[PDB]
Amino acid sequence: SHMWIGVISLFPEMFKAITEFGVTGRAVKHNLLKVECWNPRDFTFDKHKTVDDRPYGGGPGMLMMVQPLRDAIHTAKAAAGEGAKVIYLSPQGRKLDQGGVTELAQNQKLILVCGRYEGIDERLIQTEIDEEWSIGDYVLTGGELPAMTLIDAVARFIPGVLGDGLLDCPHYTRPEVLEGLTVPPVLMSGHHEEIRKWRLKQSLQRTWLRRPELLEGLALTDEQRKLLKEAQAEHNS
Amino acid sequence: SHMWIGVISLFPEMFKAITEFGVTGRAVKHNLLKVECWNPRDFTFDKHKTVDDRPYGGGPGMLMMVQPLRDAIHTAKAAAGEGAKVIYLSPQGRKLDQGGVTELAQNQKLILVCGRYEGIDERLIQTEIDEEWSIGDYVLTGGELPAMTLIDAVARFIPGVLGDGLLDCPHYTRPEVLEGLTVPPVLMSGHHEEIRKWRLKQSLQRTWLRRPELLEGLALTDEQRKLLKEAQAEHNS
Ligand SMILES: COc1ccc(C(=O)n2ncnc2N)cc1
Ligand SMILES: COc1ccc(C(=O)n2ncnc2N)cc1
Repeated sequence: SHMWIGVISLFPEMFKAITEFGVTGRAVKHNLLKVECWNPRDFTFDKHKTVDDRPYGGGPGMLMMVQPLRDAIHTAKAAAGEGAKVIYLSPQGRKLDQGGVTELAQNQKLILVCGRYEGIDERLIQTEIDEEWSIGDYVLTGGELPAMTLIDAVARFIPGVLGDGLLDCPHYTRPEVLEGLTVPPVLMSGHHEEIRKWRLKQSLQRTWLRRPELLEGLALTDEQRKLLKEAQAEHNS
Repeated sequence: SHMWIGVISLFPEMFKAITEFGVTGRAVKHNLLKVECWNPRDFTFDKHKTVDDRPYGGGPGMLMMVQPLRDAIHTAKAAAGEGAKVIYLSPQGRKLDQGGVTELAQNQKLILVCGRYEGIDERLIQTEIDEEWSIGDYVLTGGELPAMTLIDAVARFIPGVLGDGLLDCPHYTRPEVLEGLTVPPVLMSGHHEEIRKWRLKQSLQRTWLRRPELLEGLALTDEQRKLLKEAQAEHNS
């Protein structure tokens, strides 16, 4: 009924974007979702609060310094108590999709470690991280946007937060005519079953035209096979 | 040398997460990146500033109301002047990867439209949007985190913002021994060519073990073929 997410980040104020606004902001205010951040800079001891360090072997960039990051992670783990899964966000991780969101959402506690600079020491991944997850095959400046993405996606599964393999159907609202384009008459018919079938058929058609590989992974129902065949025949004029 | 990004969002304060922090915050402060937000709520005229509307055909949710959203988009387009590409973020869009980031980054101006609720009227996509892009196959509560993700990814290509198909290699920094785990000696050798080859070989090995489909899409160099063959022979003990 409740999810707790610990976050380790050099920029914890970024997480206001999900804790103060919208559906996820409401979830936090209503105690359905709790997001708690620890900043490695607070675990430094030198006068200039150093949180990066030079990579062995040379190279352009810097890495996160091990001692402050490690101490922040340990503090988060102590706060979480038993049973928290520790996740490092990176492009080398398991690719996130909705199946994986649904899996992650089964956890009552997560700790999310956000890398900065060129990333974190490999031995910390070995000794502190349970799983690595990627939000997609593109490179970002840090792990915070992937962590927020993951939080937002799992939050949708917490009961009370909100009020099947296919792409969504098109949606229409007022006015009935917009730049000469009319709303499909079936949607104004009030025929609930025709509307259901139209929506399903559109989703099948859109998945086939835009993401046909997604169909290969589905066991279509008899009704879905029929509506898809119909959509494909109509497309073939 | 400069990128301008117009944003249409009901929660423009979320974009502080990228405009006030880190590498992207520095890019904004130094005028390399400009992010400008318009909020549909500011284009409403009724007393309670309504920005949602009921979907034709029924259904659980709401859609963004057309008139305020449309007016916000028109205002952003007027601000952009000629040549801005207008992007709607959604799971029905083209899947973002680094090739697509590099393509988007060729644009001097982008306008990013962030959906909320169940999304936006299909006729607005037809009449106002140039391209739809997805950051991945998972469902979020709105388009803002995908828009920020996209901004962060393209920002890395603006000259001055920062100081090949494979996953990254492991990275190490101090201490030389951490929980009994030592830094690989090659990285402490100072032999720049051995270090280069070790890194490349690790990237090839990691891509093969974690994401083998990514290799099928590459024309490996002779050196890469060799190091991959070596890594695969060592794995086969
Ligand atoms: C410097 O630390 C990091 C930089 C980038 C990413 C990143 O890009 N991720 N993470 C998950 N999925 C993606 N794409 C992660 C960490
Ligand atoms: C209600 O409006 C929206 C809800 C979700 C998304 C979304 O999830 N996106 N967008 C790009 N890539 C992904 N995954 C977009 C709009």
